[PDB]
Amino acid sequence: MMEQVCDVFDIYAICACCKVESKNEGKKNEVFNNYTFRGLGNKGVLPWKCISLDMKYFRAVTTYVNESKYEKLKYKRCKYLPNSKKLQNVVVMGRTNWESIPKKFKPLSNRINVILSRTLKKEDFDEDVYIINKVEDLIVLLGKLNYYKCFILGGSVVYQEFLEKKLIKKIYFTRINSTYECDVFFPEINENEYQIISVSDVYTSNNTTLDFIIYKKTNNK
Amino acid sequence: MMEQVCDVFDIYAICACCKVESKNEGKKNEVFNNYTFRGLGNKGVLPWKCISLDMKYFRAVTTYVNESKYEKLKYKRCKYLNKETKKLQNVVVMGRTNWESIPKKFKPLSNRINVILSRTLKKEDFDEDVYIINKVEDLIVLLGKLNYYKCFILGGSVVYQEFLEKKLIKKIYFTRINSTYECDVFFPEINENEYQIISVSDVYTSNNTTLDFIIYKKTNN
Amino acid sequence: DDEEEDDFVYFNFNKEKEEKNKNSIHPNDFQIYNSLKYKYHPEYQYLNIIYDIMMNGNKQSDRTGVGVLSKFGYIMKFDLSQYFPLLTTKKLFLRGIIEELLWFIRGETNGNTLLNKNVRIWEANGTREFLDNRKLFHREVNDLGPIYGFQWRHFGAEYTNMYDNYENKGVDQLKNIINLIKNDPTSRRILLCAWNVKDLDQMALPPCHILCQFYVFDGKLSCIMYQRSCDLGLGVPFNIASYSIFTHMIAQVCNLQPAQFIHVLGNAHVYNNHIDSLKIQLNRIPYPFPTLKLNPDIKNIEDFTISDFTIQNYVHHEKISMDMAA
Amino acid sequence: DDEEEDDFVYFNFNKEKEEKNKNSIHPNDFQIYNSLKYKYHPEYQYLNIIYDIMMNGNKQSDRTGVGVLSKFGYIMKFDLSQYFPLLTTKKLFLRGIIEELLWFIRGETNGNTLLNKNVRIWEANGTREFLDNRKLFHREVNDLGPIYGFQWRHFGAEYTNMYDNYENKGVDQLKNIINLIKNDPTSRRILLCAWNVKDLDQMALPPCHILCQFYVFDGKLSCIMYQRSCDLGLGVPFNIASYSIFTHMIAQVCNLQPAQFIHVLGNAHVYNNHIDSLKIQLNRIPYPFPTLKLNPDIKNIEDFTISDFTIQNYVHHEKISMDMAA
Ligand SMILES: NC(=O)C1=CN([C@@H]2O[C@H](COP(=O)(O)OP(=O)(O)OC[C@H]3O[C@@H](n4cnc5c(N)ncnc54)[C@H](OP(=O)(O)O)[C@@H]3O)[C@@H](O)[C@H]2O)C=CC1
Ligand SMILES: NC(=O)C1=CN([C@@H]2O[C@H](COP(=O)(O)OP(=O)(O)OC[C@H]3O[C@@H](n4cnc5c(N)ncnc54)[C@H](OP(=O)(O)O)[C@@H]3O)[C@@H](O)[C@H]2O)C=CC1
Ligand SMILES: CC1(C)N=C(N)N=C(N)N1OCCCOc1cc(Cl)c(Cl)cc1Cl
Ligand SMILES: CC1(C)N=C(N)N=C(N)N1OCCCOc1cc(Cl)c(Cl)cc1Cl
Ligand SMILES: O=c1ccn([C@H]2C[C@H](O)[C@@H](COP(=O)(O)O)O2)c(=O)[nH]1
Ligand SMILES: O=c1ccn([C@H]2C[C@H](O)[C@@H](COP(=O)(O)O)O2)c(=O)[nH]1
Repeated sequence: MMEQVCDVFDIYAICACCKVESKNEGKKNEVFNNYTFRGLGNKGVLPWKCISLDMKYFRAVTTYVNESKYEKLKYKRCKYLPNSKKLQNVVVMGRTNWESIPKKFKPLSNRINVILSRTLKKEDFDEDVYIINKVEDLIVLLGKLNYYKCFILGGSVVYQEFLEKKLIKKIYFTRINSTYECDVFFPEINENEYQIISVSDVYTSNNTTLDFIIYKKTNNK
Repeated sequence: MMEQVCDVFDIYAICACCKVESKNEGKKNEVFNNYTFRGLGNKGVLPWKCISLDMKYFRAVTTYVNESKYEKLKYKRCKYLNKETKKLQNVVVMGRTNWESIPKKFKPLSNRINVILSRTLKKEDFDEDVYIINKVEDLIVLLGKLNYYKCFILGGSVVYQEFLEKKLIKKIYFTRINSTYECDVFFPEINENEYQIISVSDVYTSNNTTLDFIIYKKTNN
Repeated sequence: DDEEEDDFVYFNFNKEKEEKNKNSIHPNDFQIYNSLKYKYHPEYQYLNIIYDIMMNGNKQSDRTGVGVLSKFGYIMKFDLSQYFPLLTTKKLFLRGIIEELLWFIRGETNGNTLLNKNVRIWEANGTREFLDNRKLFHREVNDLGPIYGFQWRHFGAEYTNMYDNYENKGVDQLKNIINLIKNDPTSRRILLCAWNVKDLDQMALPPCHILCQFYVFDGKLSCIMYQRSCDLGLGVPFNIASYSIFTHMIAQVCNLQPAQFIHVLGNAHVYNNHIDSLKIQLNRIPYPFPTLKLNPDIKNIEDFTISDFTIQNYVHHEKISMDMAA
Repeated sequence: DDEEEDDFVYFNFNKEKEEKNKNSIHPNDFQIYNSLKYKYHPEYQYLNIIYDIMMNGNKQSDRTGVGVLSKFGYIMKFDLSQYFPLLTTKKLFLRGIIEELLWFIRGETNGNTLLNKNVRIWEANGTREFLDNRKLFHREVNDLGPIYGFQWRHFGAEYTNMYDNYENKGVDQLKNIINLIKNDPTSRRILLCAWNVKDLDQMALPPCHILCQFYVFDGKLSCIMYQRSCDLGLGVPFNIASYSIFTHMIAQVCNLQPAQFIHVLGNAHVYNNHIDSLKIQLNRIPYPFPTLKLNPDIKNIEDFTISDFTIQNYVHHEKISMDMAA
């Protein structure tokens, strides 16, 4: 079992975290660390109104594919283990998160949408929009499909388990440099297991600055 | 349609040319062009005393090989020949006069497979580990039998002239020596329709003269 | 078409064999810094210069005796429309540099004005011993001479003492560049210069920020500041912030939006005693930058007060004392 | 590792489209220029800036009425130990700029001295009409005022007329920098400044080469020159040459070897009437650079004469008349 799933099925996580109100019960003078950016959502929605730049990024990363690199990945998956004229990525999201998305954007265009739910039923749905009972079934659905990469879009429960069961190869983390109130957060990334390998330029979008960083799984056991 | 010899066997020319000492016509308003650099030799040896930086570049280029890229060059040569599928080295070709101008201590050229063109001399006339060929067609036959990375034609003028005429040169690694010397042999005038400059290096000073390195590539015409 | 891949190797035939060790630097000294693949955050423009000097700098002595590693000529550019470039790999405070800037604008040369507000940036430069070393024996303590402020508002006026009245004396460069920016925006002569050759010896010390040049296009203002001597470890972080704040001030009073702050470094150096502290800093990963907000009510360069400035969302690593003896 | 390759693509998610590029440039206008794979010749630092301005410059009007395409802030570096950077993509002659440089060193402000050597660089700036336009009604024709030379040898002296004796008046910056380079080489205050704010209006025209700062290491001399306004098509080629020659002269009189000439450009512009000529020049491939030889017996900055300079092996493309109307 030294053939890791995430490296075979290239399972990635992409999120955006803001800063969270100190609850008014913090001490004297503040300290910062990567955990400072952990706010994920508030009452079923995103903590902030709308940050178009992060939207544009998320879309670009989840819908980008390089066909001249697929065969090599095909070659990798089968060995391990016409339909669609265009190759695509698989986006795994939880029901809550699925419900949060608006109407005109579902299912996410140019993407193979998947949903984790123990309650939903495949039928009143599109034959084109898969669904699964548990994380383990996903690996099976991936085994059948022809896809470039698989992106775990949240939410929190989703992130926690996928991180727990260690199915994440990289984390495309957006650091939103502003405070909002949240009720759901992102897990505290362990440094011994994930390390930042890339940091982008800094931008301003909808009255807040933000940057994009990338965490990569550490090969140290 | 089908392959050109210089592409299958990767045959390149490498040379160094200075400005030629013409001495009395109307030099304060002389005209310059690529042909300005064309001096190759004098009395059987180089026009200049010694320009170490060019010797260093020459050695670096003619001895460099990339083993990981060889497995592919091999496939290409075999296929072209319809044949099936020690330390790797480049092949260097030189005319008899050129070979004779090289000091004993440098022959045969280190880490390279040496090949000499001659009709007047035969293998019995050489004590060195060198291949003697009496026809250009024989180089191709030889290249078809050896395991080598790239093939560099080293001059002299008689040799440069026939390889360009037979169109067996894929690229020309040309050093422009920016100074004047007495010469008796010249590099052939390059046709701009057949070859175009694709790269020019930084400018340097070596042994009291400035010089640069340019690369001509065979064209799509 | 990897053809041209080997060509790239050829052009590098005369490269230096770094297998040769220089400036007594240990590989792992910059383990984390060198572990990142893409370092696009703007703070790396500052961090990469420090790394370059540490790895390739020239060992030299200097006026202070501490000695340094130095290089000559660099340029950094910060996009003020996207962030406020306050370094995040160490903690930085701004009250003091903002008061220094307001003091420059008032045209002052009295060091006591800063000391009474607990801003000690110029304290050492105004001591009896420091002035006597500069041979300014007849200069009162903290009377800095015709430095920045005096040149910005009275270039060319004869300096007497810090309490004299210089109203309308000399060239009011600050007033002039504001008028040029408002009325002749495409002028290529919009410069503010502190390097008055005639007055250098009367100054507690010759200026480091020689000049500021401005450029206006499509309602946006950019500024280039040329710094002749740059203490990378301690001075530069504050210099970037001061001039970025100044650019916002000028832009605002001229009804323009700030665009780029361009910093040109002349003698760029790392003091021998800051080396350990900088090795630590370079291995820290930048956080997104904060933003700077100015009270929009201020319409004239002379009306800004300390409460008119606000830095928001400043996320930073812990402070670092650059001094080995610190 | 090819995964970092997809990451590279993500970082470019917000990059500009193609038809967002701001100017009217036809694809084939730079066909040869864009055909080259590796453009490492140092002349490309110059050619690349012109290209950057043509493709991304800002259209703006200017004091001359011709209008330009401009950008703000660039830096070029030339290694004088390896070559003399005299542009080869067009023919340049240096007699006049060298006479100009000797005229500056002598501290002269008399335009007739240059006209008498048939050097017309300053002719237009000294006519009756030009001076009256600057409101210099009481200035004799060709009396340029306190320009470069005057500032280099007498900064701060009161200017009267071009024939006056200014011995021992003002600050002799030139002698001062030579002394600092010889006796305090690690000083970070070795600067020569021409921008005397108080004398600007008395000059036939304000200076473009604002200052020069020197750097000395291991017996080698480097020089940074800050140019506030740069005419890329006509002025810059000669400016690079002038300061490269000046660096060689200063180095020689101080028993040092020249190292780098670093050119900082503030408002860099390409005049609208030079666009056609530059499109042509950019498609020409540079030749290896010439070398500059100075008579070795000259040991003092003031002893050079025109015959002490020789440019050797200058290979170049045909002369170009930058002006569209020319
Ligand atoms: N900042 C960011 O980048 C993102 C923020 N968010 C925010 O977070 C919020 C949602 O967060 P959170 O409450 O954590 O929930 P999620 O949205 O992650 O997931 C909830 C759903 O996951 C399903 N689920 C959970 N575990 C499993 C499992 N093991 N197998 C199968 N299905 C499973 C549930 O199905 P059911 O109950 O039917 O059984 C449930 O409806 C929103 O406010 C959203 O806007 C969301 C994505 C990204
Ligand atoms: N500047 C530079 O980069 C270089 C300069 N040189 C200079 O050029 C000079 C040599 O020039 P050059 O006189 O033209 O001679 P070459 O070095 O080109 O030798 C030509 C001779 O080599 C043999 N030869 C050539 N073609 C063939 C063929 N097709 N079949 C069989 N034999 C062949 C013959 O040898 P034989 O008569 O025995 O039969 C012929 O006489 C020297 O001065 C040398 O220093 C040389 C290389 C590079
Ligand atoms: C947070 C967001 C986008 N950004 C990053 N980097 N990472 C994510 N996992 N993203 O969200 C995916 C799930 C929510 O998608 C949407 C939610 C809303 Cl509310 C709207 Cl309007 C449109 C969309 Cl597509
Ligand atoms: C000119 C030289 C080297 N440089 C380039 N770029 N291209 C060449 N084809 N070169 O010559 C190769 C054949 C001659 O080699 C030598 C000739 C002499 Cl005379 C001496 Cl002393 C030593 C040597 Cl190795
Ligand atoms: O705003 C400032 C003022 C000073 N310095 C540094 C540069 C030098 O290390 C020292 C001044 O010394 P000299 O360059 O004048 O010798 O202070 C800065 O970096 N920024
Ligand atoms: O040595 C020189 C002198 C002048 N100029 C150019 C720059 C401007 O195009 C014009 C001077 O005009 P103003 O910048 O002063 O407006 O001359 C140069 O490039 N180099």
